[PDB]
Amino acid sequence: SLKHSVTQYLEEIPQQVQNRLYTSPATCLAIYRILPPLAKFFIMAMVFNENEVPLLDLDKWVNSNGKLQFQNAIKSMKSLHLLIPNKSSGTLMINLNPTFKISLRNALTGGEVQNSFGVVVEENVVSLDLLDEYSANKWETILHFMVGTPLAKIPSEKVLNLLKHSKLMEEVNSTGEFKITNEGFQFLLQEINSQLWTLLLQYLKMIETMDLVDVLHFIFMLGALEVGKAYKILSETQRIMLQDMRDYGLVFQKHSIFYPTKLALMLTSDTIPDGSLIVETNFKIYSYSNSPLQIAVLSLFVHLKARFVNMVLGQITRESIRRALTNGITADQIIAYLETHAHPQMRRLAEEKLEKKLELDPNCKEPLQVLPPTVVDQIRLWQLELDRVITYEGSLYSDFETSQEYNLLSKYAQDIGVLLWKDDKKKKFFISKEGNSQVLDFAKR
Amino acid sequence: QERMNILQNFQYNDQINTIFLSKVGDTSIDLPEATCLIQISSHYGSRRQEAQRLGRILRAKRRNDEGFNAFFYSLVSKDTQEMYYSTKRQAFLVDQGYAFKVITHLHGMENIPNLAYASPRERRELLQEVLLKNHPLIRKMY
Ligand SMILES: [Mg+2]
Repeated sequence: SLKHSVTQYLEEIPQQVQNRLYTSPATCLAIYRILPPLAKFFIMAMVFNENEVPLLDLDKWVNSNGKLQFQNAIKSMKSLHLLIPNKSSGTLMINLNPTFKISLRNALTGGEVQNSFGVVVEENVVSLDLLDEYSANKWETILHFMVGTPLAKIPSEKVLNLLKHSKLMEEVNSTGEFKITNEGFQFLLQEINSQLWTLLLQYLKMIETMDLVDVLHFIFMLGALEVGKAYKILSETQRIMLQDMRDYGLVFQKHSIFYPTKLALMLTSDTIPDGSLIVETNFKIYSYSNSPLQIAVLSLFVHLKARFVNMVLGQITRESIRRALTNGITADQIIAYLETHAHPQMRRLAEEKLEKKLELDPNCKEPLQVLPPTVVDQIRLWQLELDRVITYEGSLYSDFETSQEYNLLSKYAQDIGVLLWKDDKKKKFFISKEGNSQVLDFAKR
Repeated sequence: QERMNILQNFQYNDQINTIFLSKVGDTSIDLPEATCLIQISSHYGSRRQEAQRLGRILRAKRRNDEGFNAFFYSLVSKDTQEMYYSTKRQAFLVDQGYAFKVITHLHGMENIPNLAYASPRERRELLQEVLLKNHPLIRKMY
């Protein structure tokens, strides 16, 4: 979903803006890496030759087996308008974007680049002691405040404004508090790479009147930078943007020179476990984690009982599950968290159980469930308990002069999908509040 | 004697495969042949009675043949105080390590030919039946 999410955003941007977005090679070298392998293969072929190549020539390269991949590669390449289709002389000729072409040639052959990758002050700092600490703490603060755990130093209004304005962490003044939502637990369930892209993507949409291309000239360029080194200071919009980026633990500033951090390189490309936990049939939890982030997120749906330096022990209860569900966390996500953070011991025992099942009868292949099924069933049953009472807001229609009229109005409600219940014997039906006005208006006509 | 005769018959008689015990057989009765176990009533929240009752099938003779698993069913009415006692009367077996599995529906239960109280008439009759539950010479003269 990582490359899909970034690519999807880059597709919606109008063509007139994409042409301007390729002026800086730093961005071109980043957009090039996100395309499918076949797309990169063809792009590299066209970059160095100043000619036009018919599409049929590209088709000839692909073998019969990989014909399907040739469809996705060309579609994704055309969506970003990198590849311009020009038809003339009865042939659908294919050419590469001149601005994209020049930028890539400059990047590979070391041509004039207009400081697209930045400069170096040659005043290095210690990466392990400061950069790792600074962004880890800065990224820790935003996630802790996200999870709802109490914390001393709350983040600045910039990210706070972004958090609320996003679907993440719904807030209400009447409630006076902030709580996580369905997408919120999903966000906390995503790897660091996607966890960072969600916030940056939301920031891109939030800004208004600061150019959209400049905010991308910085993020993609920020990937080109290497951790543990200085970069002297650029566009005017990139100054306030740089300070704004400083609140998400991406770039560290002593107070003239800014330093990217581990997360900065974590944006471009990819790259016992801490967080692994054991769940027993007694609805107990023992998490082999020493990190306040993991403990806080566990507290969303776990009743913590005590802690040691090496592990945390708690108990699953109806109160905790109800507390999580009320916030919009689905039971499917909870079991996903438990399964993907399972201890090796659970996996080994589950594998042995599967082996014995297949040993007696190898006909059927039962699914490999790492954690006991009773806990999953109980959690789902508690979700059903929340879903017991069903209520809709709407109106009841009655006292119809004629069966024809009752069927006419009720059938219309069914057609537009606003009918919730009907009874032919009583000539009554109930429709949702959303569709009331449409049904009333149709009744008059 | 009669209960002893019933016990022996249940053990060795192939026709009598099932019996209906009560609180007397809750503990200290050995049936090496019993493998399955059901309970329809219970003595409130006592956790021990559940374990003692389960003990009747924990010594099943064929407890070593490949894949064998004894069974212990607990029929409880939903939305009633029985669930309060059921979740409370199995707190000891959970500590030992046993895990209870929730069965909402028995597959293939509808196609059985005849089921008790399938018609509303019988259900109504049973409802009222259970509801209503609450001179030596003068010797010749007689
Ligand atoms: Mg004994």
